[PDB]
Amino acid sequence: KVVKFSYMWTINNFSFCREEMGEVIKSSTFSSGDKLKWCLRVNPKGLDEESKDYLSLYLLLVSCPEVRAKFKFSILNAKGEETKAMESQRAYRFVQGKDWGFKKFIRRGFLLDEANGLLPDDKLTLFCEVSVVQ
Amino acid sequence: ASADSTTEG
Ligand SMILES: [Zn+2]
Ligand SMILES: [Zn+2]
Ligand SMILES: [Zn+2]
Repeated sequence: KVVKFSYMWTINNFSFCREEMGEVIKSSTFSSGDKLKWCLRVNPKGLDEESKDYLSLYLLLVSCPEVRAKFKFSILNAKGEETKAMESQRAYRFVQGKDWGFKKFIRRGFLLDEANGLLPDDKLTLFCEVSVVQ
Repeated sequence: ASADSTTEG
């Protein structure tokens, strides 16, 4: 009894400068079809010492009218393929305002490397796949 | 990998 859906978030004018980027940016909401609204939450720069060289990615339950779900995050490169995918082993319990994710999703050093093609035209494209347990 | 949350509980 699983409902699986996804959302592609393109972040424009990506910058490594906090005073320009903001410490926290969220995507617009999305769902499977569905009253449950979800959104992605990114910390361009990890908000703690252990994740300071990383970009943090979380899945947030915006509105809930109490829910368990698995998720997977991946970056879409310049040619549309999935890379640096990170998925939760199990499902986690979400309630309104609660998030789950990886504070060390990807190295801020990796994004800079143009060789990876992770920031085409200063655009970061993230793809999230959510599986809600019924 | 193991997921984490920005909040406790
Ligand atoms: Zn700066
Ligand atoms: Zn600046
Ligand atoms: Zn996929």
